[PDB]
Amino acid sequence: KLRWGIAWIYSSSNNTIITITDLTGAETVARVSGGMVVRADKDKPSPWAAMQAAYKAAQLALARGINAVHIKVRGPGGYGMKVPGPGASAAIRALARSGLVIGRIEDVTPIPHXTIRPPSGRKGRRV
RNA sequence: CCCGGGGGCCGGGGGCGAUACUGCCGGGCUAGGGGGCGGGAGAGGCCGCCGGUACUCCGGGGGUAGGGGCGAAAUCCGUUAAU
Ligand SMILES: [Mg+2]
Ligand SMILES: [Mg+2]
Ligand SMILES: [Mg+2]
Repeated sequence: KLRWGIAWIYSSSNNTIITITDLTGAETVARVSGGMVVRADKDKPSPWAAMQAAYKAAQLALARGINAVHIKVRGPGGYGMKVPGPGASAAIRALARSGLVIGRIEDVTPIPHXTIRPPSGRKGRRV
């Protein structure tokens, strides 16, 4: 039998965070961040960091019962970057190799339907 | 240079003529303008009510120990449970 769940990915430009939950999302089976499996701060948003963090979390997911999951990839949406960072693709690649059965893949980046004033003033982030 | 004569010295007033244009008075028009009627267009304004995601914070549940940020860090947030 297949027990289903959700692989939530947070792929910003500074890290990557993979929490695996049940279908309702109320219960977390595994959660690994990039810095949790990476030697230094500079290597957190690397795809290599995601690929280790992806396989490390999914290994716990299989050990704790979960055997098939969907993937919901996201970036920091709204007043930030509206697409997943440079580690989300590597994260899902290690997910497929981990033995999990893959369901649907969705982008759930929170899109503002207008917005709020974002940082960095008005001249820009180099002036 | 002096003498003689004509003109001008840009104007004022008088009389007699013309009425093309301007002016005034009278009559009449609709071409400029304004006032209308009809169906539509418009982030035009003021007021009232409602919504959409996003965000931040607060309360509770899951789960450990990182998160955040950078060129790289650090400050900072986090073991009174964070992301
Ligand atoms: Mg500034
Ligand atoms: Mg003379
Ligand atoms: Mg004289």
